[PDB]
Amino acid sequence: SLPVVLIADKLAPSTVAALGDQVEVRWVDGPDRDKLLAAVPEADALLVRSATTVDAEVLAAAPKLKIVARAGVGLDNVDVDAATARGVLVVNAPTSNIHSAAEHALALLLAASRQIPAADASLREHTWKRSSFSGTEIFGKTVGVVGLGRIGQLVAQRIAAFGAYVVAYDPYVSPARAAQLGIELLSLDDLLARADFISVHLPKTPETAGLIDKEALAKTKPGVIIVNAARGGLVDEAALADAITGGHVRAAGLDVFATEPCTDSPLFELAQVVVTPHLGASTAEAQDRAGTDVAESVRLALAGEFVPDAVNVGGGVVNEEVAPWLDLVRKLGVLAGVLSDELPVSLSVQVRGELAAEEVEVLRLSALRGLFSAVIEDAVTFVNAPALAAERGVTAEICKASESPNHRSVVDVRAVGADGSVVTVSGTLYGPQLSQKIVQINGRHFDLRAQGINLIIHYVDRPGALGKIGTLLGTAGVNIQAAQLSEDAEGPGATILLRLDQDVPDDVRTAIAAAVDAYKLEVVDLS
Amino acid sequence: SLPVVLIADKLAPSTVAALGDQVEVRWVDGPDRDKLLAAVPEADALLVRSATTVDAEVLAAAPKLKIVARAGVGLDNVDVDAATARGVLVVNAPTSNIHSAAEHALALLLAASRQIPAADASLREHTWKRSSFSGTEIFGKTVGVVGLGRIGQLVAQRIAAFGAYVVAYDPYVSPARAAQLGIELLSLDDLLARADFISVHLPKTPETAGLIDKEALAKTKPGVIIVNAARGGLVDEAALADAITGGHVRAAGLDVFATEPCTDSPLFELAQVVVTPHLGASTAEAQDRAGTDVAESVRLALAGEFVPDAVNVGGGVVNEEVAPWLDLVRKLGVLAGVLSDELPVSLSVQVRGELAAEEVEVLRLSALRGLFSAVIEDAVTFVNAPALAAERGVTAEICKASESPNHRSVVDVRAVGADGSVVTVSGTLYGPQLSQKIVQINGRHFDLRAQGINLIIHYVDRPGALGKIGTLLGTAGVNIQAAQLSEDAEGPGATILLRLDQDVPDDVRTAIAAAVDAYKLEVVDLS
Amino acid sequence: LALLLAASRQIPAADASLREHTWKRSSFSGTEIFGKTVGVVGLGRIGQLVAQRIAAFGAYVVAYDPYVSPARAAQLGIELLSLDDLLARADFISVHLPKTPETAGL
Amino acid sequence: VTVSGTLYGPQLSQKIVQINGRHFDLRAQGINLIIHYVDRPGALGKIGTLLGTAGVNIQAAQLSEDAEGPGATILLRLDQDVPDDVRTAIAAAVDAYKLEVVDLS
Repeated sequence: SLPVVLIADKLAPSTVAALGDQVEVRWVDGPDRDKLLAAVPEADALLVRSATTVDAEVLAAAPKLKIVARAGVGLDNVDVDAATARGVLVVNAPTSNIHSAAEHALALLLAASRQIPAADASLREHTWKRSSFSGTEIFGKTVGVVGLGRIGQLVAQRIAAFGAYVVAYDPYVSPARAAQLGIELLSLDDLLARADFISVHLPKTPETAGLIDKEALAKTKPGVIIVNAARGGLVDEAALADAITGGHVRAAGLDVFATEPCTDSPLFELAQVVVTPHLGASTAEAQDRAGTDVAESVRLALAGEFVPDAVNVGGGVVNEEVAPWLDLVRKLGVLAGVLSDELPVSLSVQVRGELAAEEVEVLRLSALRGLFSAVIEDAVTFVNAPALAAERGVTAEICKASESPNHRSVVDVRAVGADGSVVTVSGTLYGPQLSQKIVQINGRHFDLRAQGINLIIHYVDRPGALGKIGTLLGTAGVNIQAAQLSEDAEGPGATILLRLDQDVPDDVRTAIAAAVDAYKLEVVDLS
Repeated sequence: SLPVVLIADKLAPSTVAALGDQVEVRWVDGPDRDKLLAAVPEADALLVRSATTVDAEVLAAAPKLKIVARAGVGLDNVDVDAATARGVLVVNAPTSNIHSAAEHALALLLAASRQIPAADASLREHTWKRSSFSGTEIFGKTVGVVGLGRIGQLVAQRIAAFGAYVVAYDPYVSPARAAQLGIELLSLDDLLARADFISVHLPKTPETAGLIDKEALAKTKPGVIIVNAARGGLVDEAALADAITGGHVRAAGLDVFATEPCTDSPLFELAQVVVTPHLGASTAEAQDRAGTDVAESVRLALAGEFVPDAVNVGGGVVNEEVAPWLDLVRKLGVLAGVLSDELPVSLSVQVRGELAAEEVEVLRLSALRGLFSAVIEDAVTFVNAPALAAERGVTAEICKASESPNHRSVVDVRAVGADGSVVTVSGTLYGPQLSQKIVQINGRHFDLRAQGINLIIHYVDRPGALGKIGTLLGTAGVNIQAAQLSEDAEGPGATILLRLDQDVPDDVRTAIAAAVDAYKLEVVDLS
Repeated sequence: LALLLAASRQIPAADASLREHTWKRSSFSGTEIFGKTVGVVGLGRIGQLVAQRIAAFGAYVVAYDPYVSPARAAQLGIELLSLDDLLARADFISVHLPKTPETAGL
Repeated sequence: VTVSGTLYGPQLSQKIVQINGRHFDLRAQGINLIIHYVDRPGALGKIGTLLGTAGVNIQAAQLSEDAEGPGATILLRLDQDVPDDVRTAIAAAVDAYKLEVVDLS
């Protein structure tokens, strides 16, 4: 009895030939709800593009669904939580648009530097205004790449062949990886100061949103050309218009908008700003690749094989014993990354005690997901480790030990720095509810909920420090839910971790740092 | 017509079952020269242990030989040069003895700490001298591992479960790799000062020979127990005896001797020194593994597949266009390693110009072989990259570019540091003789033979520096064959590289460093 | 552990042959521990410590001690067995004071 | 006498790359001292010492050994000219077959 693969959006049979001859492939008009709901009961797999919405209704109606595959990068049209909730593997095609997007960033940079649209318009109005235009030459210039994921990397490679010097800002690429690319890693401030061109290649996360605001725009070089074909809003639209109009930034190119569909932007009134309706992946080659990618993911998944491009966890993929640990270990990765001075070159995950008897490779992926959350979009839960290692230069391993010193099971995440220094964070689960607990940081033991807004301070001025901190926080109106503090075993230092009911305003953070003479002050949300 | 695999030493059919049913396996008495020479003409592969000598005579007599496989680690009984000379792949079983050797190091450490042989002897002489003995407890002690290759790593893992703290000396393991192992990397001087136990796990290279001499022995902790089951002579035998007799080192264990067979060592007159006749790999399990390893290498090799455990280059393995580049690129790796402040985390090999059209992956291996020469034994030419990466923490990649700026072909080796700093060295070949030339170091261009003893100096005091250096060298009687020197483009520094006809005595090196205020002074042999 | 290794690699005999200035290398053949199954008879504290040191050699550990905490045993990496099953499966055996002294047998 | 040059890189920098079968890569600019002499221990030392003693700074230098012979050949780019008497002393100090100074601006 051949497995049924239901295609609910416009993917050609040829596009999806990677599926074997071992499946029955059917098509449905996905956007038509009645049709979809009638066709899906029999489906073992469902492929979709962007037009079909794979909500809970669809899922409830598909009792033998094993995979939802989105032929694209976004997951807006799929409820991944509901799919995980029902043991359905969700997959996308995460690298299918990279060349088309890189090429479009370059397209936009050149189109802005040489005013292609306006010039084309003048000739289109049957006049010859050659004398009016003045372009900007790329050769010899410095180009700032803000975000060095896959696409930012391709843009740097292409722009470098124009004879431009490439610098980048990305706290999430190792220095050795950047050096292998022949790219100079910079603070954002230094990139701003130095760059004649800026191309943004960040994901949208609240760490990222409106990164380049007016404050940032004012630090750039006069004459900068700035391109964003990444995510709407990374560059503050109104601040750009201001800077464009004022003359300070010569030109810009945008493919994405704070909200789209966008038809009313003031930027649309500015000639020196080239704009395209989110076309970065609007390419036959990218749409075909999205399809052949996802056709292979669906093959592997039906072959009981391992699915690299998986986005979540669904099925036998993970035991009931292990499953609750995924989220805890993700939080340990977040924590180890925050407590680290810079990006670790690797994570060692040690699994000890009873849990060590389980199959726990997924825990290695959780740690990495946590470490990299600032550059990962929420829907995704799994990330491709080999790709992460090759793209960003960071690896993870798992080690097991039969014995856990205190709790019946503990997981330790060791974040190791290029200089051989190590940051260690541990958690357990226990109890009828399996509450997640952080139980160690760097040789100090305690028992704190792995949840909420946590403030962590390493500091040097000790006496009355508890009072100073709690008094500043409480004057700011901030509740302190739980706390852990200890004076360092060796040295003048001390450390404290507090769970708060809200974030800490910057001025008050500055006040606290000043009050106890902090060398490290961080606020991390563990929810 | 089934391929013939000739076994010339004592390997059982079962040991070699990894060979398919697609081969004819025959046996011969290898040590019997007449038999061997009569049997080998028909052989496609030859497996050997240690008793058969595979010299040029054997090779000349075996016209269709494709592989010589040594079931073991050593290659003393095989002329690898002659085999390469005739296009014969040589293979060993490089990891077959690691567990037996680690276990034997531990065996020797315990046997020495608790005086097992002497005690066993007293009971063997039918007396009870319990009151006479006094052992040393490992728990809580610091153990110094000198050399952190595979075996030193296993010893550290086993000794750590005894509750010992582990430190190591190895300039050829990254700090991040050591930190992943939970091992503290130390200067040799600091290891000496700190260690209650010392286990040596170096290869024999002239970088290594007699490493632990009297000077070193005198820096150790009073009461040290020292074990060498690595290579004869790493610990100076007479200096040990002195230190043992004098009482400063309490006990030692040795499995290997400056020259063996060894029957007359003074150490044999010392009870507090446990000795074994090179037994580290004398185990059925290790001999069986050596065989099953090598049986698989021979399978892969006959299957036209890739042979990880290859020791040299033989056959189609490498084009005639590429072949001469192997040795040059090895020398670039040596050079990039010497010019580096510490071990690079990776090597980027850039191949540019005409050579870029060739298949050049082997060049990546050459670079690594060069970088690691101080811990690689001469016979080996190829090393296993994946194993090197996992064991020591260093990787290599190849990049091609159509264009070479000046020479028709150039290879650049970029040694990248964990901090993102980069050392670059380039060479070409050209001419009827294809002479090997070093043509660039860190953005400075020149044309110097890649051969002989080269002295390299980075220094800060510039005027008359050429005179100072050449005068010191020539007063020492040292001829200067060739030279390259330039004042840094930016900064107070300058650099010079000289080819000399001999090494530079330490005092004179000290004098030169002092004379020009050097910050880096190195002497490397590129022959 | 010292004795187990000395018996495995015939250390005392090997050392003696050198002391009488002979090179008897070809006379010796040891037993590798890695991957082997080690039986611990009795799990008083010293036995437990032995199990742990042994496991680091990559050996599987089984033990006989019907009064030890099963949970402690599993934390030590130990598979608990009847003595019959231990004798059947063991490549190495180390005998130890049991958890319940001294009704240990022979 | 044979002299060879090439141009390469983004600036197209002019390089002297050969004199009489010996290879170099030196900018075709400034004052350059060329010496062909008898390699003895001490020889490069004496050249350097005399130049330094005279206050003549060396910007770059490259020496190569002859393919077959007692000789060696060096090119030094200098920050100023070398007085006659100093050229003579240099020549004597090393039994030079040839010693010349050329402005390559």
